[PDB]
Amino acid sequence: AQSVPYGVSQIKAPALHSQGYTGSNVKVAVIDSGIDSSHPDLKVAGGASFVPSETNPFQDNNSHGTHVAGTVAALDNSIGVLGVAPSASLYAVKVLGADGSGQYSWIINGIEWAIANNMDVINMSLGGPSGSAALKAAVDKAVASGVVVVAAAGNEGTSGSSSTVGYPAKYPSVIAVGAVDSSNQRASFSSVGPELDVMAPGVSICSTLPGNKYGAYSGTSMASPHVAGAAALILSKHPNWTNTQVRSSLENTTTYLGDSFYYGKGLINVQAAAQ
Ligand SMILES: [Ca+2]
Ligand SMILES: [Ca+2]
Repeated sequence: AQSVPYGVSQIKAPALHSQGYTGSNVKVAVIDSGIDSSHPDLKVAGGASFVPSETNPFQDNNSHGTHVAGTVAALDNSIGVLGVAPSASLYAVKVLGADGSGQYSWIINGIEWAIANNMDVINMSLGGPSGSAALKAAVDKAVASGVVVVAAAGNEGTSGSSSTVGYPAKYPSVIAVGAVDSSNQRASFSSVGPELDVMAPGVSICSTLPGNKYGAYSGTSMASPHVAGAAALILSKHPNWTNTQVRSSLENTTTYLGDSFYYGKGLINVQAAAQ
């Protein structure tokens, strides 16, 4: 009784899955509130915690990190859900606490950890209204090192004529991901701005929750892991590809939805991006 969430089908991942491309050996770091490693539908390979109060990265006191991890790599088996890249080595980088909040030094420390342990893909379903020199330096350093960095655009909606995309998604080096529903329409809470790159399903997204549960969440945080998992599926087919050609492939083969200020280049199509 394994259910494939609409989001995985929408981005066309199951087409790569049937060819033998499931993201094997690609290392994906889920910089978030930790991942519940005791979940029978998740296989966490490693990680580290930078939350001074929550030293176990494999204990998710919020539920956010486990949900995001499931969209990325919920195992292909007989139970629960199926991720975008079922065979990726999942890394729990806990930078957010039980309350869902985290300080920048902790997040930046986690980004540094991912660079030094050679994460092929960094996923940041988090953000804030302000950036620092150090947050820009960490994300640019990861990209200069060959890491594909993906982050949620934010859940700020519209604000007149300006950008509501948060950081680190706002930085030119990070792929900013917005949210669409099942019918390909922008979700009202999705952040907008010239920084938006791609869209992925982020409305009523079913994924793994701590304590052998499954539940649906809505937000750009749920959109981001579809792209991070799509980058892993593309790297499993094309391991020689640099982070730049992966991002270039993902942005240039999207399905066009309205204006770029609201939809970026459009909905990702991992089947077309993987060639
Ligand atoms: Ca499963
Ligand atoms: Ca960006």
